[PDB]
Amino acid sequence: AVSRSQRAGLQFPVGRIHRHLKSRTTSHGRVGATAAVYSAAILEYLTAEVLELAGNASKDLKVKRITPRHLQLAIRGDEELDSLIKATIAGGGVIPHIHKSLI
Amino acid sequence: AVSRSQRAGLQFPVGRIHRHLKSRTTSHGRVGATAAVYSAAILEYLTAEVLELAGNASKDLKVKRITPRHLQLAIRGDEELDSLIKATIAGGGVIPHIHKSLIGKKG
Amino acid sequence: TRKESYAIYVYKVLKQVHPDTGISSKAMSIMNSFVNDVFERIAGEASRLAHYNKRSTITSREIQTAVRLLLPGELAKHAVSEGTKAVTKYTSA
Amino acid sequence: TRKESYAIYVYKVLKQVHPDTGISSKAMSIMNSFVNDVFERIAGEASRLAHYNKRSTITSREIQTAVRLLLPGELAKHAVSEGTKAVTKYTSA
Amino acid sequence: HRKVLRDNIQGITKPAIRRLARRGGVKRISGLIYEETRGVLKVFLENVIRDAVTYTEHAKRKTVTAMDVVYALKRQGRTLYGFG
Amino acid sequence: HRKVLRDNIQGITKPAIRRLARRGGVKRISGLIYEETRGVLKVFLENVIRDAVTYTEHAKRKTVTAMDVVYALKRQGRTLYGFG
Amino acid sequence: KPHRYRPGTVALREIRRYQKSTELLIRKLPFQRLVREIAQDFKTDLRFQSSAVMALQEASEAYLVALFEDTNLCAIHAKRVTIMPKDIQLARRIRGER
Amino acid sequence: KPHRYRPGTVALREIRRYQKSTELLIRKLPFQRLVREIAQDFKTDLRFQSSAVMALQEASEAYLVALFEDTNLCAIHAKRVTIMPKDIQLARRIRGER
DNA sequence: CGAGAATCCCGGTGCCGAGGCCGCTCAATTGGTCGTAGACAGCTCTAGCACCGCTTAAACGCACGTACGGATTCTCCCCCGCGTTTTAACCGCCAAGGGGATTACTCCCTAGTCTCCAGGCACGTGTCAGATATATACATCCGAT
DNA sequence: ATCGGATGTATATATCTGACACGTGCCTGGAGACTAGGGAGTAATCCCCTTGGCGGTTAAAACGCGGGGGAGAATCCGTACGTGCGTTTAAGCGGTGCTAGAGCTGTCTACGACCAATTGAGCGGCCTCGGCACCGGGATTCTCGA
Repeated sequence: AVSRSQRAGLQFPVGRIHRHLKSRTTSHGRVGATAAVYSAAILEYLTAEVLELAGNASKDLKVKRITPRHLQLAIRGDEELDSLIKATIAGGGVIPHIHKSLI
Repeated sequence: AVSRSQRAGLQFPVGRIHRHLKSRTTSHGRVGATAAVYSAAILEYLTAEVLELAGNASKDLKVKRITPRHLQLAIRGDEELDSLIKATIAGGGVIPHIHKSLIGKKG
Repeated sequence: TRKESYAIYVYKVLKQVHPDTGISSKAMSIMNSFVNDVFERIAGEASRLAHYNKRSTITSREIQTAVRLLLPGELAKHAVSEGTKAVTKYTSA
Repeated sequence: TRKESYAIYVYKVLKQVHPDTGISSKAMSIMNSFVNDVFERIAGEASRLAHYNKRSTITSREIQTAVRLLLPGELAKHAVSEGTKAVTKYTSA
Repeated sequence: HRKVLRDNIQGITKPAIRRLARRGGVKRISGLIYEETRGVLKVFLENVIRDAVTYTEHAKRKTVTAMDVVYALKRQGRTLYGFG
Repeated sequence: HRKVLRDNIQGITKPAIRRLARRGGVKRISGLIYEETRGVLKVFLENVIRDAVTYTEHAKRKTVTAMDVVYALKRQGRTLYGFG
Repeated sequence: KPHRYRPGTVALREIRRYQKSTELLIRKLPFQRLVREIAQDFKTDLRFQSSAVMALQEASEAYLVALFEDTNLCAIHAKRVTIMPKDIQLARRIRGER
Repeated sequence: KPHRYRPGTVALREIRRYQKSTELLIRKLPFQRLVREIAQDFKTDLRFQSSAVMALQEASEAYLVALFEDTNLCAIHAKRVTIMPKDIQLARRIRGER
């Protein structure tokens, strides 16, 4: 018995996502096996993309663990991720910026 | 063989809406019979609400038929309907309005 | 090659409200699109509401909560009044 | 009562991409919510697109088109490359 | 078992509004800003609480929940992360 | 069979931009407004046309359709009535 | 001297005319050529439907009119009567586009 | 004479402090009381979860901060340094709220 | 503080699009059966609500001063209005062929049902990452020269 | 330009704790093995409509020029808001108590789906004449300068 998540060389579950996908179709939907694997790789790439940026900011602050403050810095620091993610992070604060006229 | 849409005293279909609803639910999803009847009543009321205001706007222009321009005048003129319908009417124009400061000669 | 539309129902409602008024083809198409838009919004809201509470069916309670969530104020109260009157009429019939 | 979460997989990815840094509970919850949001968007777009073409099957083409429609630019390009590599790796086994 | 509240919008004090404005990044504030902000906040809270109360009414419950608040915020297109 | 187009953005002329502004309800127009408007229109058209092309490419077709255009506009939250 | 109007009254007359009228404002053939020029980048050798082109023109004009109205609001707020590129940029920035 | 700062520097110092900080700014008990009073109109004799109240507080604070940023942008555009109710109204109007 | 120009009504002519009629066909109705979704009833026990007292951080009211918002002139140059000369959009007509829309045939991919056992979830425990003071070191701020 | 006290702010020091991180034990859900059938791919064909081109016409665009009104820059007044101090208020934290109400498990019971006729409702095609578009001629109302 070889797990489907290991045949494709991924970390995210494939069978669990296949179950979730089949429960969100329209009253008769058939879900292909290949569809779940394609969607699993998308989630893994995006998760690995954010944690790369957040981890970089944590090292710059000479700290080890990642807090919600670091997640806000990475997302707002990125231009694409900022466009993709418009939700509000709890406890994330704001990016420091002062306009030229006020000084 | 009485109609199901006639038992509820409506004009919109009930069997057709029930079929449409059943092909929109999630997997292994059921649809109650009274859900179609309740949903058809809302659709008829909203259609009757819009059409009444459109006819009133048309009648002040001494015309007999309703054009897309009359739909824009009725929808944008009303308050609650405007907050509900945000789409673009093809050929509906705009509502005439000029700002107070733009009108020159200070009069 | 059969298409489906709401043209006859829109015409019946129009003849009910304004007995001596016409309609243009473009206006009829716009009305069809608007009706489809509302129907789709209501269906999506009802399906999401049913999924939230781990249910598996769509009922008048789901539809009423959806229309209360969508329609604002006066429209919402009048619409739920017509809905419940239609439902009790259908049930008594 | 058992509750399902993505915490284990998120921690696996974090350990792969940064072998020393850790995570906090609030950050893990935020990542869980973000993953759920993305998955919901992808599923909704794929289902709508499949209904749009008078079909009833969700295969890889709809998901690829959905991620192309949603993700912008080089994010979409890299995601498509990763997805097709994963698909070929699966089929060639 | 129950109680009544008569006027609670004055609990949003002037220093609190000043601190919010400082975090937003403004340098000098007028006088009517406090009243305008109180009105705007009241409107926003009324909308969100109405949606949340509808959600908790539909479920035949008696206590409002953070999950219902999150659903209401998502419905208004103001998605919030970090609460489920 | 095919051809090429070198610079077609100049077809949006100054009288056309002025008429759009008049319908919008402005009284006096500056000089750089035309170039700025051309840039904005180009960006908006690029986004909408890219979405429509993705939609028509998914269906293995070769002709773009009004249904695809309407679908792209709805996906961008700019729903249009009067075309199906 | 020949009859000459003052700056502004003819502008107001055009405002009234184009606010009560309801037809298209941009030339159809140049718009079609621009649409084809833009679309040839994504995929080569495409064909179009007249209804699709008309829908694109409709949406473009509606968006431009809305943006111009917001720009006029900004210009009125800044105690001026002329719209400016900075007004356009401020409106687009507040609306959350770029 | 006692040392006195010029008007303005303390404002900038507070800006830096509250921009680098990441905690809440309004008093939790008055916010709770206001939320309960507002919610009492729609239904009588409700109960609340502390997580729900906190989530409402965070959402309200984020909305207020964003609105104040937009208002400051409007005030800067109007060639001023002080924010005004007209700036607030213009920002809310352009964002399409009322 | 009148005459020229733009607009608004008013009447006549024609024309093609909305409304009604007819044929038809396919999906809404009606019984009858059957499986399971959930509507209640009962029970557990979690936490939301309500007091009580001490600490002290933070609103609150008052004084004073200064700097920023309007108000007022003043200059110049930039966009508006109008007349001439190009130009290419528009309409009508024709022509050819690519590609969209159906139809029939076949095949293969996925859902369903058993077996089976091993990744994830709950729970418990440890130790070290990070709050917290804090005593300097110093980087600006503003009055004075 | 100094220059120089005053004072917020950043650093490198113990210290103490509670919060991540890992080890364990299940157990519910993911992974093979057949089987059936229904949806989708593929090939063939019809014909709609999209593209390309030609010619006349005229409305619209481009160009140029005169000038008047609006944008922007300086200059002043004064008043409203920021900065400090001394009081006064209630938020906050730490306990204790208690019951209303959120979850969790079982039981039928009443719902809704499937299936086989079957027939009327609604869609497609066809007319037709009247609502509406267009054109021409007065009537009226602004508007600018004597």
